[PDB]
This record gives sequence, structure tokens and C-alpha cells, in this order.
Amino acid sequence: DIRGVLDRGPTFKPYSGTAYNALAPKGAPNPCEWDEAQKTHVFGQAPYSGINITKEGIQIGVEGQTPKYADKTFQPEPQIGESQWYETEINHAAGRVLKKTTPMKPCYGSYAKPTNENGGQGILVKQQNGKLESQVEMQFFSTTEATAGNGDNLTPKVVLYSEDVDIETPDTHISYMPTIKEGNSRELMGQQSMPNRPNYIAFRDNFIGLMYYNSTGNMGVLAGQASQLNAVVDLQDRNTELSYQLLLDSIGDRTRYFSMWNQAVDSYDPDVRII
Amino acid sequence: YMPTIKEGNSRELMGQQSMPNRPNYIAFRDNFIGLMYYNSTGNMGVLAGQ
Amino acid sequence: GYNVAQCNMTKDWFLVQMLANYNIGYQGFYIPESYKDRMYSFFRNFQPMSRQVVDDTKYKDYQQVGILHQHNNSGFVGYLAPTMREGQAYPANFPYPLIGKTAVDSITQKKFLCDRTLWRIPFSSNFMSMGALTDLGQNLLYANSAHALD
Amino acid sequence: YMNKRVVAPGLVDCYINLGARWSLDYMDNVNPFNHHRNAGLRYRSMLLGNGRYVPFHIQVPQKFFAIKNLLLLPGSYTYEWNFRKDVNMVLQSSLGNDLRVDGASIKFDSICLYATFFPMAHNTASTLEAMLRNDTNDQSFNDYLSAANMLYPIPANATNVPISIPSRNWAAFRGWAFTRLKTKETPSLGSGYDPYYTYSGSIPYLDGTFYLNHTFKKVAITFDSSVSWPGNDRLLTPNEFEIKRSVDGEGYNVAQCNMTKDWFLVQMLANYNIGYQGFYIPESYKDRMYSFFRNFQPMS
Amino acid sequence: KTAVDSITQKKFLCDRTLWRIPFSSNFMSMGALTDLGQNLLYANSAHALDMTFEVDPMDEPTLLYVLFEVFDVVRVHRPHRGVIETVYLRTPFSAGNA
Amino acid sequence: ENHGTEDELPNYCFPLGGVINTETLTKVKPKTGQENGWEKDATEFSDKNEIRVGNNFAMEINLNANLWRNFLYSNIALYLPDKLKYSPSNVKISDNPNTYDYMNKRVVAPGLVDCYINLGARWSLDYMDNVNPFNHHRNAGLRYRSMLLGN
Amino acid sequence: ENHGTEDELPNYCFPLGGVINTETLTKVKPKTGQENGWEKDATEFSDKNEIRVGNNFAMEINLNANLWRNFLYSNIALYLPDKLKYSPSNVKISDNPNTYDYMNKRVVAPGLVDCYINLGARWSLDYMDNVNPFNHHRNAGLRYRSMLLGN
Ligand SMILES: [Ca+2]
Repeated sequence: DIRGVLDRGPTFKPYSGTAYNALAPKGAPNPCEWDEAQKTHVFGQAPYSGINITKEGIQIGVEGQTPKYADKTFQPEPQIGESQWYETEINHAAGRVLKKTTPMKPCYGSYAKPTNENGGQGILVKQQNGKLESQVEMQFFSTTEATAGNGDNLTPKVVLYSEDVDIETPDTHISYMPTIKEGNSRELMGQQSMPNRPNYIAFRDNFIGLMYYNSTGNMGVLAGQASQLNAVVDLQDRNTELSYQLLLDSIGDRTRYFSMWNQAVDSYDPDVRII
Repeated sequence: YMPTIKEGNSRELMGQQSMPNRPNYIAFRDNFIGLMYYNSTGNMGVLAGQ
Repeated sequence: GYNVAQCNMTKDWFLVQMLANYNIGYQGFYIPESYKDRMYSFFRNFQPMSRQVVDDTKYKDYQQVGILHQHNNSGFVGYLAPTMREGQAYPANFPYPLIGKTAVDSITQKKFLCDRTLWRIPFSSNFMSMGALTDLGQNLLYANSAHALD
Repeated sequence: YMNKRVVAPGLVDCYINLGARWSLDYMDNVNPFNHHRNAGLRYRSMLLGNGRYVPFHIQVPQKFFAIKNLLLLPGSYTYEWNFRKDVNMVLQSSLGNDLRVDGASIKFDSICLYATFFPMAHNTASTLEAMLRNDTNDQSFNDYLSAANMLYPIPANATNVPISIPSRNWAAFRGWAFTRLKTKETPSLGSGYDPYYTYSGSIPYLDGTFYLNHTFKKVAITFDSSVSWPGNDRLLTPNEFEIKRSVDGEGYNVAQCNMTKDWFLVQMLANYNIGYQGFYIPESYKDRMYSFFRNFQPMS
Repeated sequence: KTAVDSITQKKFLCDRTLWRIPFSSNFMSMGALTDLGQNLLYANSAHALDMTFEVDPMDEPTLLYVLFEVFDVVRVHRPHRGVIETVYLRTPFSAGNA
Repeated sequence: ENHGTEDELPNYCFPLGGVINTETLTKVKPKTGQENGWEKDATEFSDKNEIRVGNNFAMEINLNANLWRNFLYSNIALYLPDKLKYSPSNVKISDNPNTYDYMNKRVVAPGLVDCYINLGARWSLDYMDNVNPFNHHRNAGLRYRSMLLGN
Repeated sequence: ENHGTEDELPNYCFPLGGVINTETLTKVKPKTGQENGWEKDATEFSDKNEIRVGNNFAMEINLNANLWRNFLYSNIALYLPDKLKYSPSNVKISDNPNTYDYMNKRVVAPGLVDCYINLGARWSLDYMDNVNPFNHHRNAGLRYRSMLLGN
């Protein structure tokens, strides 16, 4: 009987494909925003329907007569939108986006640790006064043409929240880098991602190699207690292993598997080798 | 998804969606279990000489 | 460490079942022959299962995310319903990665599964099936006296 | 290196060898047991669980033949054994990445031993002991494989390999059995540990998976510089066995394969004593998994 | 109706298995101890051996793995309490100086 | 046998970039002092920012139904008694009813056999009872014999 | 036994006519005896021809993921214990927790089970251990018996 601690390594990938927004097309970029020349451009989206915007925020509900506004930590949720399919009029949409600090990656296989029970993600920082707090900003947009007129209204139409999250790809790699120029730039949006190859790891069949065999350097000993006369003699040109193998083969059916001895048989697929 | 709560016909609707019903089989059991009484003093079977 | 077969079962019960259904075990273990192992037997219907899961305490960033805020496949499928698609795109938040260079400390859970069979316990002196009757069924101590069962 | 490289899908697309039961060339000499569809391998990997950090608890059987089934008798004895810790040996991969570099590890906490007895009646046990002690009732044991094993190097692009055996008695022989192995794959035993060895496929020389037997050409045997065993003018080509022919001008191939008749005949005989009364598919029981006829594949 | 002129290629695969060669006068498995061994015992002689292998070429170092099927047995004797003696024997290729 | 198809979900597609019908817009900042004020900021944010509103484009498809349809069709259809086909229109055809051409250029309407034939019932079609089921195209033995000779 | 899916290649559905987005153009020929320069030639060519510049437009999908997702939702999720489902909105359902209607018109969030659960680990869900795995719609024997009486 053996008990112990095993660390399979940082390259243990037992599944085909990846497990993060697998449905997403293999080219669609995340809502991002980058720098050019010397200004800033934004690529974004806004699925949520609102009611009325203000410099204070975006209305979500009504408590009595006081308007209610979204919590900047986790609203609006990215997976909430209008259900009706036939398009209609909307005037107070909102969305989320990542600031230029965090590097850009495709939507394929994109992860970010949640940082509050509500479910939002956002890099906490240590506030100047001893505490921890988030840092989000709000941006407002109105129609272009609607800027060729007195500020008679200029009412903002679309609201974005900007964020920064520690994105990382745990299982996929870039399959196309258009240009070696590092940093955030307009080129990088052409990149595409591919999942890593599957890769298993385990104990061998019947635990081959776990215990020493056929080596006078470390031969095992079974003996009478007082006599201390070795009862086992081993030679080094006898491969004990191909042995258990074929013997098991015969005196039974290897096709089946058993757990107690980890009894399983290495075997390929009959339709891979021959096409 | 029934966008509204009223009835008749109203733009409101024309936006619904449909969904198939779950499958459901019904037939006799294996070896007709329960088709003949057993171990029931109310309905003991009889095989005897006339 | 009384667990065996890499399941959550003690050795003794495994031995008892193997004996009571195959007279096998006093001389090792192996795979019983097919014709001695019918459909409702023990061995054919024994499946051990095990997994790893995130550790609530030892990991210091554990955050219980309810169902109402798991936004994997954010903008490409409905919300808490099989209905039409919605939502925008945005990196996800679930589930934690158990692999790769940034794995999170985990714990293990094991169990087994067994069906189409009832647990059997033979009334022998040493549990070995040795005939349509038993030795213990004939000894006077249990055959010429009275007893209560608990 | 094996995960970031890339290969154009034009090599093998839906317009390759159409309608032909055939296998690609470069794939023949690459072991197919290194894959992600080895049902045994995926079973064994899943059985530990999908995580990365695992406490494990196993029981390892004893396999030495000389003490496999020996019936011990009362008294005290000492039992001492060893175990490896080299992560690259005990662990099996699916690609061939040397796990030492990648940084896998294993550690042992405690070892325990178990044993089972029989509640046999005491007087009967004593009688059985005494009877078993008389020297006319010793214990005999024979290994299953029971052969001598030799390895000979073969350099790159070689075509000929001669081997020699100095003069010796040959009482009670049984015969030959050969196969081939791909260097970088085979390990190098004989010491506590080795380096200079990176890979992880499926040690073939040590488990069964064998996969290049599709490329030998001819084997010749001589005794004392004059005898062409088995001689006495039996085979189609008396001097030696020629397994597969490249160019045939006389029709010596069978089963539409490129294998000479004689080799088929010899293999059938030595497997099932079948062939002096025609041919026919051997029954299941006399043809186990590792048999010959189970693993015969002709392609064209 | 516009096919090109073609040639054919044939081959075979036999993974998982070992070519073998029995030692008899008829290649038939007629028992554990084949006749030719007994006949050599009759002769009471000694001889040398040569073998030659010709293989397909490969662009990689390789090994040739050869098994000589032989006899090998162990007999175990237990005279007293808490003692055990054993005798090995492997033929033809023996291993002991006594 | 016909249990229908398991298609209780949609398989919408999407556009290559995830968004195509985007719309331009411009930065808006709250005017200082007076409340509800607004004005334009063009110092840092570029004049033109592309943004989508609402959901994104997508095209629906039903997979399992298509797979089944295709199959049933193929097989059972293109093998019903001839009394159920009809010649093509304004295309050259053969006249001998036993050649390759005649068996190839004939056409047969899928409506005869589709994914709604005697649903939930284990059954075989009457027209096929008196037609050889070995002259099909899955005689694994026939396929093997054809392959072994070559392609 | 969730191995994941093989989706290393994309699957693109193309427009029906090959291309759709296209501009018009006009014939041009070199102007002789000038080392450069060009002139219109509508003598024998239409002055307005169709041409598309760049790669054609086509939408993407992911197949194996969707198939596996449909299978998981269809054959597992619906059978979860009633305690985890929730009532629908604005639809009448019966009160008896046993009738066919009440089971049919309930609804269960697909997010509970999808292709991102227990990846790589052969495992059975705790909520399903104590649910009978025999009252099920893929049970071969029961299906056979139901068919055998017709449909
Ligand atoms: Ca134009």
C-alpha cells in the first residue's frame, strides 16, 4: 500500500478543445480601446436597454419617485439584453469595455477571476486611505450629426463603463501575429487563437516501473529470519516485464479493465491507423 | 416566451417562440408483470382436481 | 487507508462481496469468468468515480458565484432559458482553471456506483459458498435452542 | 515545441487516397500508442481525476514468478524491496514530453503491507504442514515467457546486422523470437537512474506495444560455418527465410499481400499447428489478443 | 472515362506481435520439450552459431531485440520451521558456477 | 427506426467579426457648472468611434434534423421501386433501363421519404419489401472486397 | 465521460451565389504612343461589369461544440430534480406536481449544465445519484416495447 502526493505538472491538458466562450467565432475581438496618432479610439458594444441617462449614471429602475441607478461594480451584466427579435427603437443603451492598460486578446478562451460575490470582475487597488476599492470610469456618447447644433440637448445616448481586468489564456495560444510591433496598436486586432493539443498523463499499466526488477544493484530480498539466506536470484538479461504482460494476456481477457491493479490495456483506435 | 399577459391579438405578441414537447413512451412492462395476481390472499389462483 | 480500488470502500466489504459471489479472494484477486458472472452480478456493475474541486479556504480568492451571474459564453446564448441569443461579448468569469500554470489549490472527492444488485451476506463460518446448505445452519447451537435477532 | 508548431491541412484533406483502405507512409513508423484515444490511457488518466495536485493511495501487486504463488509455512521472514521515484519512468504521457523538464513531481508518505489468511482448522493445518514439509513434496515453478534477452544496436540507414554466438552446448532448445525497437524510445536499465534520455511515448520494449514489424527483409541462420539451418531442402528458398518481396517474377505472394508463402505457413504452424490440412480461421480460444492472426492487416 | 494510367502498391501491417521461429523437424508444437533438444542431448556435442538480419532502412538509431526461448525452473524446499532453501536452473544458458 | 431528432436548442451562427452593423458616434462630456449641461470633448478620444447597439447579427439553423434528413433521404429514397421516379427535363439520357446512365440521371422527389414517415414506429416500407437489401451500399462484405483490390 | 470536442478547424457557411458584395467597373485600354495613359473601350465590352475585390464574405460557426451541447441539454438537464427548476412566466400550468403538463411546461436554466462542467473527469453529478436512472427516454428495452405495440 502506497500513499503520497502527486503533481502532474503544468502541462496537464486532458480535454479536447477549450472551455471558455467556445461558441464565439475565432476572430471576434473583445470590446477594446487603443491609441493612435496622438489620440484614442474605442471599439465597443451596448446590449442593455435603459430609460434615461444623466451625469449621475444610467437609470435602471424606480423606487417611489427617486430614480434608481446601476451599481458600477457589476452592472449591467454582459449576459442580459432585449429578448424580442424584431428590432425597435432604443435610446439609452449601455455596455462595458476594458481600458487601454490591459493587453488585448481575442474573445476565444478569455478568463478573468471574479472579485466579488455579486459576480463582477475588476482589478482592486489599495485606496490612498487604507482600504481596497475598484476603479471604473463612465463614458457618454451622442449622435454625430447631433453635434452640429446648440447644446440645446446633446442628451447622451450611449453609456460605457471602462474597466481593466487581468485577462489571461490558460489553454489557448495565438496562431497569427500580424506584426512583431508590441504594445497596444490598431494592427493587433487581426489576431486569431487556437486551442492547445490534448495531453493526458497517468500511471502505467499494472504500475510498471514502480518497483525495481531485474537489477542486482537493488534486488529485493525474501529470506528466513535467522538464516538470512536470500531466496530470490535475478539475472540481468531477463526482462520480467514483457512477462507479466504476455502471461496476463493469456490466462484471461485483457480487453476489460479492472481498477484494483489498475488493470487496463494500451490500445489504439481501429480507425485511426487505417484510413 | 409569451411577451404579454392578455389575449386576442396585438402587436405585443408576434414575437413569441416555440418549443417541442418532451418525449414519452407508454406500453406493457417486461414479461407482463402485474398482469396476473400473486401473493394476494384476496385472489389466490386455483388448480385442483374437479 | 482502508480504502481500496481507488474508491471510498473499505477492504473488508470488498473481500466479503468477492467471496460471497465468486468464492474468490483468499488467493488474490482477478477477473472472474464470464459464465460465472451474469448480468445481475456484483462485479459487472461496480464503477468507481473521483474528481477534484476548488478549495474554499486554502485558496484565498474563493468567491461564491451564484448561478445568476455566471456569464460564460457571454453574448452567444440566452439567459437562464433556452430562448433566443442576447448579450455582448466580454471575457468570462467561470469556472476556475484546474490545469495550466495558474492552477488553484484543490481538494478531492471520491465515490462509487453500483446498481442492479442487492448486497449479499452469506451465513457461513468463513463466508465461502460451499453448498446449498451451510455448516452454521446445522450446528446444534443454532438448531436446538432459541435466539433473538438484532 | 510540439504544441506551437503548425502543419498545413493540405497534406491530409478529404481528397487523399479516396476509397482506398490504406495507411499513410510517414505514419507507419510512428507509434500509434502515443495518442489521445488510447482508451486504456484515458481511463487511467481519468481514474486519478482531472485536477493537477492529487493525493493518491494505491495498492501494488507482486509479480515475480518465483514467489508469485509460493505457499509459505509458519515462522518469521524478512521482506525487503525497493521503489523508483523517477517521474519519467512511472508516469506515462500521451505525446512524449520529458516530464522532468516540464516540472512534474511525486512524493511518498508511508508504506504499509497487507496479507490474507485462511481460517483453516488447526489440526488439519498442522497435518498439511507436516505433509508439505517432506522433501518429496517440493514446490516447482516455471516463468511464462522464460527466455534469454539480447539487444543489438543498429545505426542509422543500416541494412545488415550480423550476430555471433561462440561455441556452446545446445541441450533442450526451444527456438527464436525477434522484434525491433526504436532507439530514443527504449530505456537504459542496469542502474539506479539514467539521464541522457528524453521521451515518453510508450516504452515498447517493455509493455507490448510493438509497431515496426512491418519492415524486415530476410533472416539467415548458420551453424558452424557450413550448415544452412534447417537445411535438408524443405522451404521454397532453402538457404533462409525471406518474409516480404519487393519484385516477384514467379508469384510467391499470398493473401494479395507482399508476404512470401513460406513465412505464412511457418507462422500458422508455430501458432496453431495448422497448415498440413489446408487453412481456415482458427477458433477464438486458441487465438488470444497478442496472437498472430488477430493482428494481420493487408493493404493495397 | 478520363482516368490516368496507374500502377499499384501492396503491403501489410502487423503491429503488436512477434515474428517467431520454432525449433522442430516439422515446426509443429508437439510438446514443451521438442525433439531436436533431445536429439542434441543424444549427440553430446557443442557448436557455434551465426545469424544474419536484413531489414528495411530507417533514419533513426534502432535496436534488434532477440529472445532465445529456453527452459527455466525453480524448486523450493522447506525442511524446518522458519527456513527456506531454493534451487534455480536455466538451460541451455546457465548462470551458476556451482 | 425513427425516434425523431434531439434538437431542443438553436444553433445560431454569427458574423465573422461578431459585429458588422456598427454605428459611428462621438465623445460627449458633461458641461461644467450648469446642471444637465453637455459639450464635446475631442482632445483625447478620437472623433469617430464605432459602436453597435442591441444584439448582434445571427442566422439560425437546425442541425440534427438536417443530418437525419440527409441520411434517410440518401439511402431509402434513391432506392425505391422504379415505378416511382420520373425522367429529367431537357437533359440527355439513355434508353436501356439497365445501364449506368439510366440508373444515374433519374430523379426522385424527397417528399416520398422525409423526416416524418411513420414517426415513433419501428417499421419498414412496403415498396422496399420486394427489393433486394443486399444490393444496397453498405454490404460491409462487398465494400471490403471492393477495397481490398484497390481504388 | 466528457472529453471535450475537436474543433481545431473553423466551419464557414458561404453565401449562396459565391459573392454578394460587389462594385461595378468599366473597361480600360492603354493609350498608344504615350508611354502611359489610358482610354475607354466600350466597343465590344459592357460599360458596366461586376467584380468583387478582396476575400468573399462568409459567416462562421462551431459545430462539435453545439452538437455536444445539444446532447447534454437534451438527455440530462431536463431530468434534474424539480427542486432546481422554476415556474415559467405568464403561462397557466396545473397545480398537481405529477401530471404530464406540469412536467412539460416547467423550465430549467441551461447554464446549470453545459460544455464547461467537470471537464476531463469521468464523473456523475450528485443531484442525479438519487434520481432513478431507469425512468428515462433512451432506455432501449422500454423503447422497444413501446414501439412493438405501434405508434
Ligand atoms: Ca459599381
